[PDB]
Amino acid sequence: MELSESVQKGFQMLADPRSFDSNAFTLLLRAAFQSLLDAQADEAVLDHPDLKHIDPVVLKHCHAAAATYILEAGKHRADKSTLSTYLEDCKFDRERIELFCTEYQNNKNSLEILLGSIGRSLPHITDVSWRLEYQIKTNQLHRMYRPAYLVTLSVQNTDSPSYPEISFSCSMEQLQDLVGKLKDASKSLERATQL
Amino acid sequence: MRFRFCGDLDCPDWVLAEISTLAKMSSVKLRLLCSQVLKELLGQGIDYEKILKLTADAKFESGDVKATVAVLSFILSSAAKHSVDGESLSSELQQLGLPKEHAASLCRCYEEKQSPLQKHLRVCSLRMNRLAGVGWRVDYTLSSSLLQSVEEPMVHLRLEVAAAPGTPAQPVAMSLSADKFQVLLAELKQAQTLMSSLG
Amino acid sequence: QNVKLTEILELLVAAGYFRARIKGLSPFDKVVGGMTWCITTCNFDVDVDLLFQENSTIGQKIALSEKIVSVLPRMKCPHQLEPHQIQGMDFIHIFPVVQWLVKRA
Amino acid sequence: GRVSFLGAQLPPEVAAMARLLGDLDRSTFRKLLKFVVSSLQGEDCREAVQRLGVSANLPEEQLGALLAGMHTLLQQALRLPPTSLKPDTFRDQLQELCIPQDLVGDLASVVFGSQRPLLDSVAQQQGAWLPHVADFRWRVDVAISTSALARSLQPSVLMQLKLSDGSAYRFEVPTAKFQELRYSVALVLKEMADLEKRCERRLQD
Amino acid sequence: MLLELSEEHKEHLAFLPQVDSAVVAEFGRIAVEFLRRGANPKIYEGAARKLNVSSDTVQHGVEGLTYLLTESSKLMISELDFQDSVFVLGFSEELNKLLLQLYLDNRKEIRTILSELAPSLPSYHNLEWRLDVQLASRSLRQQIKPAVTIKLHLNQNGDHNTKVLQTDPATLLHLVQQLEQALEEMKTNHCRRVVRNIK
Repeated sequence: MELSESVQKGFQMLADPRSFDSNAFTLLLRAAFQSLLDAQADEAVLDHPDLKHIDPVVLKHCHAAAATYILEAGKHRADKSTLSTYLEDCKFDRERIELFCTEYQNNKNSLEILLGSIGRSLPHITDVSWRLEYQIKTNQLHRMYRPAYLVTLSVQNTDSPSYPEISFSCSMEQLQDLVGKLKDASKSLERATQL
Repeated sequence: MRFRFCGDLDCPDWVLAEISTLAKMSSVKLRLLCSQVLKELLGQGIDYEKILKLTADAKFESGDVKATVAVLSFILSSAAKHSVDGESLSSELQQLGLPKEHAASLCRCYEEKQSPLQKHLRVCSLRMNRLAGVGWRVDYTLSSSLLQSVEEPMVHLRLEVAAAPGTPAQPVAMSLSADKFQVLLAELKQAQTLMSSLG
Repeated sequence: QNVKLTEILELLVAAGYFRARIKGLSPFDKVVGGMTWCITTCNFDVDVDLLFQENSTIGQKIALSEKIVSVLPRMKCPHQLEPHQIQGMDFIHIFPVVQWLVKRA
Repeated sequence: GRVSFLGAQLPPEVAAMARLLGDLDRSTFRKLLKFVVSSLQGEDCREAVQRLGVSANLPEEQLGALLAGMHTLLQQALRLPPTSLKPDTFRDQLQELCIPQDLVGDLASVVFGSQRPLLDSVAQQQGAWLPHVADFRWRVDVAISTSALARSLQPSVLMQLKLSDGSAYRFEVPTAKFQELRYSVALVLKEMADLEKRCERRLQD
Repeated sequence: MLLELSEEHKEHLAFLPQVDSAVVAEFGRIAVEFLRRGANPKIYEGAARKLNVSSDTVQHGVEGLTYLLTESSKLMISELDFQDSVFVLGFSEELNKLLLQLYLDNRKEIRTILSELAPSLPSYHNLEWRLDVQLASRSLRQQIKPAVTIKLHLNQNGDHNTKVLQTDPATLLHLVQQLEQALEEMKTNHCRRVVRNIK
């Protein structure tokens, strides 16, 4: 939950009523949230004439600091108490703190979904198909009469947006062993659930 | 009803059929056959000539000896799967038709080697990769065509991965700037701090 | 009484129904399950389920005995039984009948 | 005292659905059934389902269970041919307990409607494991001369083959090997005819 | 269905009838050796040295006898059919009995050898499963995302191939439910009729 000096200075500046009023603070916070969230953003986030009286340098430094703080809080799954305590240590009032908490609560779910969508994973299977046959003969073998099982797995790789299929051939004994293995896995999951 | 050494599930059919085949032997010879298969699991090695000689008295053919060894390994591993003890396994085996003498004889050796077996099973469990080793080199650049004067360092890393036992190791190579190296080290330390509180 | 149950279960142990070696259950489950498996392993014309579980209630057991009495004659049973007689545990009426099924299986 | 086509023990998916669909109207159910059918031909129809859920104020946890129940029920129903599954037994198994009377008509219409041929046709296409031949082109040459032989005069065949997997193969094939291949194909045709004959005679007794 | 022999192949069987059964048994043993330990024409040199017998016709006879054995075991035809077939070769009744017995005693091993000539397809060998739950990442620190790791082993034409996968509890339940249906058809009337009326 560590923070850098520049973010600390930005949040120090954010408290001053001379630099920001309630409306400017709310607009900056909402602009930061929109920039973090929306996928079709532009410079329009700061093109709101109400903010056109302060130096852009401090404006954008505090914008970056607020975005960083929101990102860190979302990553660490912070709650009301932690944000309130840190903001109180930043020389805030009971109005700015309340509005910050409310803005965090309004679109918390989207931020929680966003950071959980980063990363890779092993291929995830989706379904199976099977064909049942009755082997009869080969070129160098003329009487077998043994059932055999054909299997086909449907998997999708997060690395490549495609649906490659894995195919293998099983006999009855192999199929029974495979089903037993999967049933053991299911029973292990149930054991975990009971505890 | 059901048994516990099979994970609180009905005992399979093949083990039931073949335990009787196991029961048509001598207890002392079992004390050596089970020892051989248990050592095979432990990684010492298996001498199939030894087991064939030991069971040569009963003229057991390929199928019977095959089933006997399979049952020994299966049942011992299943009992060690849930940390089951000798006293319960002996009773459960008695419920399976194996005479009390054979249950005592087998549990004499099973009860006295469970710890090495279980630790080896923990070590030899499912895994995808493992970092065999690591090597590094540091470079200090002085001058370049792109920039006349640089005076900054660089880090080279190599990671060696063993994807399976008795497999060649495929090395990994990469070149890093100082910033990426430092951030990687910090993130690794964070992961270790998070990952050392689970014990 | 067990002097004959020992023999019949020993025959069924070595007849491909090694489940008869279990301990703690009544003879009914073991013998009826062995007969049920034997009638199907030989695989005559069967079109009705003989599924049951150990220590089943009558609500399914009597009906299942009705179906087995329905199917058994259709599979060319050498000896005739009566629906009320099967619940009677008439092992004397079961000793010769299982000779055909055991060897056929 | 019959065994349902849906397995000896009813899967939890359909059993739970029985209680869920007891309050839904007929129109929303019909729309969901249409969406499920459209899914069985391989089309993507997620967005329409999401719109329906939004419109009807339905939690995803219930819509998913309902969809799974319908899909599994229909998949198990369509495996058998209409000869092995009569409507009588169908609605008798569908027995009112936890079931509406007005939905079984829709179930029968979808199963026994004009869409059944399409479902069987696509269902028939699910029974394939290995690639099928896509095309076959050849070219026969007559070698007249060679570096290692002034006059060869050896007929030869060049073969190219493509498969549904996207694989392309090109290779030579001498005459004797071609004769072996032709004899093997003829023998396979003969044995396939033998099996076709035996199927009717050895299973209608 | 019946070994209605070819004329050209029969001509190569003319060496044995002019040879006593004492060496015909040795030739049959040599055929078994050729199947199992492989063929070595140097054995022709050894036979010539130890018997002063031409190598070409001995090779013809051994190959013809081996071919007869292979196509006789390839069909599992009954003994009466075999006796009818060899009645045309003008062979002694003792030699006919020796041939029939030699064919009879080595059918299962041959059919085990021949089964490796069919097209090689991917085949299941073993399966391993591990259960894990994701707890942290570089973007989220407190998470619960359970998943099932699977390592599937397949054999293709004698090699070992491995696949690494992943799945969730609901998908695993669906897999088990479907595969249970897969091995429930073989207990039904249609499969029973198909597998019974054929043999």
